[PDB]
Amino acid sequence: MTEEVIVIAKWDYTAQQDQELDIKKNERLWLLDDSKTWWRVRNAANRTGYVPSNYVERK
Repeated sequence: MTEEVIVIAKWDYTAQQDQELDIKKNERLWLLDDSKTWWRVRNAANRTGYVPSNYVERK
């Protein structure tokens, strides 16, 4: 079973692909995998995708 990581974005980031999800400056995202350069995340909209949101801090 994969472990989920709870983090909060500090700056707005735009998805680099159509399968990824856009985030905001103060938007909380649900990470699924941070081992890869690209991180998989989930949103309150029930959508999930891989976004290398380097502009996010763990909390």
